[PDB]
Amino acid sequence: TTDPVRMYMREMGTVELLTREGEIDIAKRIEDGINQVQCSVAEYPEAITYLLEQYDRVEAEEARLSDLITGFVDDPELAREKFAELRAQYVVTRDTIKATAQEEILKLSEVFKQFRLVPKQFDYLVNSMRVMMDRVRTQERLIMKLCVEQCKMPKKNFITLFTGNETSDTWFNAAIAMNKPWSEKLHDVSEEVHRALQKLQQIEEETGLTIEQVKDINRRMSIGEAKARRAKKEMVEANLRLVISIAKKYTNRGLQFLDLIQEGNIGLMKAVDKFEYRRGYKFSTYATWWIRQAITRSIADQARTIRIPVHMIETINKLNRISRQMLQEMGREPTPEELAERMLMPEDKIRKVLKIAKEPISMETPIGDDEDSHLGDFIEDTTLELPLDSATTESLRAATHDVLAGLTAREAKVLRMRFGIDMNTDYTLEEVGKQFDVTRERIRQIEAKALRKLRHPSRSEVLRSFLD
Amino acid sequence: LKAQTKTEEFDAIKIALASPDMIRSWSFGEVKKPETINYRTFKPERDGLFCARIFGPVKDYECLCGKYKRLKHRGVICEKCGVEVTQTKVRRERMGHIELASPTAHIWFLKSLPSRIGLLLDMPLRDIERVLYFESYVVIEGGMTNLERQQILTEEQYLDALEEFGDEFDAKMGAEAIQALLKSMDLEQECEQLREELNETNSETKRKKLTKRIKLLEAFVQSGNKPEWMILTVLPVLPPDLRPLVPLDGGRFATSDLNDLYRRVINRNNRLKRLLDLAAPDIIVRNEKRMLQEAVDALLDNGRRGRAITGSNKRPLKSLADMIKGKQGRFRQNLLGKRVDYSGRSVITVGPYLRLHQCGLPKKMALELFKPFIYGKLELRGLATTIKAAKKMVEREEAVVWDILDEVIREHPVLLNRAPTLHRLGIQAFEPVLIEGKAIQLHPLVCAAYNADFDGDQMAVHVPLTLEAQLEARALMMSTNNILSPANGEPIIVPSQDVVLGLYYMTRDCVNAKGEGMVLTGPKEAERLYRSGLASLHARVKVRITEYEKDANGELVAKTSLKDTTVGRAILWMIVPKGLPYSIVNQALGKKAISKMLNTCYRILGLKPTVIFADQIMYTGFAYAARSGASVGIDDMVIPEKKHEIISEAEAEVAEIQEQFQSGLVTAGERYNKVIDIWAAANDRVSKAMMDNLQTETVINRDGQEEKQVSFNSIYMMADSGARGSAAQIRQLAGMRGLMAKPDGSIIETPITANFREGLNVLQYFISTHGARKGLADTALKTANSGYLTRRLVDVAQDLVVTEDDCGTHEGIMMTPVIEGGDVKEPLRDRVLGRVTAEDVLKPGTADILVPRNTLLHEQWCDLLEENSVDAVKVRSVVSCDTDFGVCAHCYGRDLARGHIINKGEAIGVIAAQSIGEPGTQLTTGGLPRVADLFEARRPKEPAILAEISGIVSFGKETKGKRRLVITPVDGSDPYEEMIPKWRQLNVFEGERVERGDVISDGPEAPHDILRLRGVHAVTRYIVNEVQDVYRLQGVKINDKHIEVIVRQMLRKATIVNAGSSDFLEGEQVEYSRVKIANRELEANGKVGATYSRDLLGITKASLATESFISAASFQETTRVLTEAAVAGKRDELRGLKENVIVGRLIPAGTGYAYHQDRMRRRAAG
Amino acid sequence: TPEEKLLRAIFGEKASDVKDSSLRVPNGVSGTVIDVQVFTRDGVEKDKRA
Ligand SMILES: [Mg+2]
Ligand SMILES: [Zn+2]
Ligand SMILES: [Zn+2]
Repeated sequence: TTDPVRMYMREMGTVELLTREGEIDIAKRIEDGINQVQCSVAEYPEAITYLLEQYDRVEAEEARLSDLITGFVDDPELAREKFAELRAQYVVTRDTIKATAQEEILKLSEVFKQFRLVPKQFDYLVNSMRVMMDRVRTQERLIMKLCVEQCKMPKKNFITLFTGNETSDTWFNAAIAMNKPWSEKLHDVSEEVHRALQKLQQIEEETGLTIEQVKDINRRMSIGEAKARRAKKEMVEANLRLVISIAKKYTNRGLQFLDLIQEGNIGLMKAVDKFEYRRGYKFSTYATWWIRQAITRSIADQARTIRIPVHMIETINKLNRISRQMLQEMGREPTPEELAERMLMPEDKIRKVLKIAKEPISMETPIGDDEDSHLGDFIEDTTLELPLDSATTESLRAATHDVLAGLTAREAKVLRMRFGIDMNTDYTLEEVGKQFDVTRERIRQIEAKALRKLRHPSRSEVLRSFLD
Repeated sequence: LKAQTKTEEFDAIKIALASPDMIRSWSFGEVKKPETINYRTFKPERDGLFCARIFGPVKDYECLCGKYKRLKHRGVICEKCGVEVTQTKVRRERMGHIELASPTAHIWFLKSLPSRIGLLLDMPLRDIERVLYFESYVVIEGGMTNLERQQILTEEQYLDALEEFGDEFDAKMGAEAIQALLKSMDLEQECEQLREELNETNSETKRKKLTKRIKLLEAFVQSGNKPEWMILTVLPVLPPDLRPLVPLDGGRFATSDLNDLYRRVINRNNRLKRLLDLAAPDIIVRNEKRMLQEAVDALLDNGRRGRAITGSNKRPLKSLADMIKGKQGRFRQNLLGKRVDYSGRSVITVGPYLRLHQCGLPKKMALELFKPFIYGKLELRGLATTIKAAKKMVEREEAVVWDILDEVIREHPVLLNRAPTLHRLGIQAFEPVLIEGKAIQLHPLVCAAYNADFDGDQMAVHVPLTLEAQLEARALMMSTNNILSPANGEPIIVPSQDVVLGLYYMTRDCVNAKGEGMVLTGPKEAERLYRSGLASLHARVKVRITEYEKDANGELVAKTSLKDTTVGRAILWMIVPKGLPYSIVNQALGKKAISKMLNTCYRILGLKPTVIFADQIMYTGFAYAARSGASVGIDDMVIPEKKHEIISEAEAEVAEIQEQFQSGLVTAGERYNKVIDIWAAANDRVSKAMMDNLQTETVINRDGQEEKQVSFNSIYMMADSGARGSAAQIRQLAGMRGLMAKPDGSIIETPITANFREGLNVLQYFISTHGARKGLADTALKTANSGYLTRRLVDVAQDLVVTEDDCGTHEGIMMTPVIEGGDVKEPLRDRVLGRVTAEDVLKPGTADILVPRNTLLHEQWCDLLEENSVDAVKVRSVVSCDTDFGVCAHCYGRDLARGHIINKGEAIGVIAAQSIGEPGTQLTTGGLPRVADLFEARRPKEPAILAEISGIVSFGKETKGKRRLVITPVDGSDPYEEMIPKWRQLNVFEGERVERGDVISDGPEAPHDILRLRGVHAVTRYIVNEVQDVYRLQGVKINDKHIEVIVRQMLRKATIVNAGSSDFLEGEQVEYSRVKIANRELEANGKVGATYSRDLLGITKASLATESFISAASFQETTRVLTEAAVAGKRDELRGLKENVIVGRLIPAGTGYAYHQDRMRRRAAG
Repeated sequence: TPEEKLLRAIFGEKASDVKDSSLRVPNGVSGTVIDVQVFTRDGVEKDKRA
């Protein structure tokens, strides 16, 4: 029926309400998903050393502790000694790679999982990971396209010696002599593949992981991330009805209905993001605060044609409340200074605050006759300059220009200099002294006589008429 | 040589769709925030609807931050906050844009009545809307699987189709889908297929829509527009100062609604951007996208969906489409229409002393009006040092300035205007005369053209600033240059009332008066006799007079005689110039004769002698009327002595018929009409009684017993002279007044037996009220209706202007006297006057050409036609003129306020409409609505039917609801058989031959037929003769010319029949077409030329088609016009009037006609 | 601007920080003053005349 209010009401009404048990189900799914990515982050060597390089910048006064960690499971001293533990577990696991290492690589993860990272930092890690995987995909697809598409080799036979290695020369130089139909064709592109293999094998140096593992790890991460959003989305969809129930209170506050319910939906999104079901707090009354918070916080900001800071808004509301009771309490209405004593502040601010708080009047407001004459049609232009004046400006130029030719060439130059007449800016009488080489008092005398010469009327009768 | 890049003087204009990059070209920055002003310091918040960085400095030549305040620094972009320091004027120009997250539909192309996106994709509207709201999925580029390209799927159905075919099939939903559709669309391929399919199937239902669609497509292809552009990527923002936030008194602010709208569009948009980076669920981002769609739609044109309401105010906020739109079309040039400087206005008074070329102007008004002229003149002679000192002088009102004003006033015409401007005489130029007092004085003779009474009407003044305007005013709009109505050549300067009452009392004669019988040498000593008190103004006297006749060859002959006349006529002769014979002043000089006097004076001596003549007539009329001491007393109204008896006899009649109804001898209805008839006859009886008594009752004595002449009683002289009053109104004063009518329209059978000289009782007055009330109501409403008529007329004509000199066609229409049922309801001499002969006309014998081929027929030539008995003359008309895109002056006529043939370039369309419209106030089937029906071509309710083709006809088949009529031509094929319902009584004889266009029944006939069956000249003759009947019944003189030009515009379009260049059935300009088959008649194809059929369009329908779209957006519905043009990329070349007025350049007519001509040839040339 | 500044310099006038809003009799109308009323905000000191 269009009217987008309806096509929403009907689109969400399909989603079935969550049972109190179903809520924990979804919340449980979230925990698994995130813990997967947490564990997946713990399994990246570069992810540890980077955190190390960051704390070494913290102890070197190149950063602050607030810009890196939000705290662990569970103060500068505690932070310092906790980071030492991480560094400790890294330096053992590092040298044990000579098979058995795995048991210690498993413990290095555990300690790292205690760190609750700042969201910005966490995002950068994952970004670094996905960017590293782009770097791997670049080389994977290059070596594939340089063989299959260019040199005409089937992909069926291209993957046999790839899996498990994709670094060393077992596949590239030992498979071209096999005399298969696709074998002898691989020589033309050899120069381009083997030189691009550099970054491919370098990744296992930087990241300290064979190209094998590099895909797996962030694949589980991808899976986990998907699961998280899946569940969280699911949760939000279940509680849309709650948002609707809250926004129906705030309707006429000056924002549209669908505007309200959308802003509230974001609040609900935040509520899911920060919710922990292990606390036993019913999800309804926990999200209500977040949803209600978003609505008001939005209404305060954008609902006005002139944005006002929050504290200003709250001030205004307090006045309405008093004016309500005091309307009938006083039998007339509180005097402009009445609410002033009731309110904390200097109390003369009532006038100022009350003025800027007012909403602008529609310039299209019809006034009179019902005719197309509208308020905006009556607002005159004050920034323009009337022609009856502009004519006198062009004249005054011709005036002073005439009267400055009646003087000596230096009096005109000195007077045109001391004022902005036909020149950029103007020059201080000391500056003028530098241009003429005879300086200080000398110039000032000349100025006096110049103004004096225009004072006694022959010159004077024309310029005096400009001041009325 | 290189063309240009910077500012030239543009011709034409183009309109089209806007690319996203094209929108970005105008934008000097993206508005990223709903913020307006800082809220304390009211400076604009940066990157907001009001932004110094994006748009412009708040104050002239000053940086926002304030670092660079000096007027020297100009092209500097401030390093702190980038603001190029420039005039604040640039905040009125620079635009902006907004990059929308999701695509958005343009409400104009979605919801315009012929939905553009819909018929471009050949897709229904409801489906397209269903896809925009994410209420269903639509296929795009379906490939070969299961599915149509435009097919729509549901939730489950899309899912099933995807599991079967993963790829090689594609479907989207929402705005992105439609945009994908439009981009994927290949117009060339669709065009070819549609051409074949058109040919294959023959059905009217099928190919009507078919041809409509194909036209759009090839147009859209030729346009240069790419379909994707109907979906908005980038949204332009209007410059801030066009929706200002400007402060008000008391510190409150006021701003345009667009801000409230624009703000909304941003927020929702921004939120959507946020909702993408937050990975929200589908159900939400979908709702947000719809919300964005609603906001954009509401922004562009509000009211086509939900009608969003402005903040805190119930009244819906006005959107951008409503700024252009309005009532009607555009606000700018439509009434009304912009205020104008150098003007004023006030109450008007008489000023009988004025010459006809001048007017009294209040001192104060002229001072404030000419202020710049006065300032410049004061220091040109050196009475003021500088312009300021001059200002102080006039502000001090120093005595010396008044003489300087006499200089700037002397030769400097001013424009005077009255409230209901109808014909061009509603504005006239005068020479200003400085007058003490605050009232405008207006020459009495002009009071007729303005329809300006003195009961307090106010008039407006305009100063002609530019030199060309002074000379236009003096040579065009001047009072003395228009003395004649453009509607008919009769003088509109005709003396009004007091003046003609003077001349009537002047030349008149009683039976015996002082000086009767004596003789005088000449008019000089005649006045000497009168003024000295010896002789009475009217007495029969022989005096020697010298008259003149120019009957020689360009030479005035003189002849003297003793004329038998009166003293007054003798005195009056002093004014009559030269070549007029004394016969003209020897009569009683009523208002009718006194007009033909001035007319002849104009057609003989020319313009200049007539003017000074007219002045003198006014002066003497007022003067002598004052001497006369005419008055009106209560004893001036003479009631018949026999009235009471007449009432009684008629009173017996009613009781006789009543006695017949009581006894059943007569029916109730028959009684009513009868009684009503006897009372009516009685009124006539009383009227022609008091008229006899009142008219002649002066009975006076010369040397004998008695004699009787026309009465000198005051009120008769008024009515007789033609000054004021008429037999109808007089009848109401003395004799009984009428039989009034009860509200339902019936007429009460007990008339008003009393009159105004006697008293009316309670009932009689109360019954009188309805007539008064209906009178006032009818006029007050019909006044507005008349105006409406002129509106449609000037719209349908307008751009028609005299262009060529002689188109050189022998064609024309046959002008005969109207000869209606009696003798000559209007003569031949009036019908042919001032027109041009189509071909030479014969005497009764031949090889004798009286009037030779095309010659202006003036007063002598028309009298030469009257000398001979010639009853019929064929005359060139504007309807037959061969000139394309205009009328040749040779085909029009002479008519103007001047007697010369119409000049090259005068705009006849306007004056045609004005001439028809101005008298429309006096009209009341029949009346003013009858005229409107005629010009609208409307087919009547129960029309007649004309024989489709000549030859013997007969009746065939039987009664199905139509009893077929079968026509049988002699030589040609029979097959024409028309289905006529037989329950309408026929006329056509079943056994007789009827010519095509004969009467097959009775009743009115649709002029469409008359055009089709009888021909062009026939229908134009029908219109002019019928409409002229309507007007002439009311006594309105309107020359047939004007009606003919409207007619020509009625037939502007025709529908092609044959082919070989353009489309079969297209209605199109006969100008374009005829010029196209005349070009084809030679060169090109040997002859491929196509046959057309002239069409008849009603006035309101014919005005619809105008090449220039800027004109159409004015008086039509703005929204549809802009869209329908924007798709085709139509390029408006101006060339017309309406459009040139909007853009504010010289009208391509009159004084401007030289300009456009000179430019038009420079164009499309080297 | 430059030339206005020279004008004040020659004639030595101090251009005020206040602009003149004073109520003056409309053009052309002339009469006698029959009354004066002074309304004042509550809390601002009434001037002498008031
Ligand atoms: Mg009036
Ligand atoms: Zn700056
Ligand atoms: Zn012609």
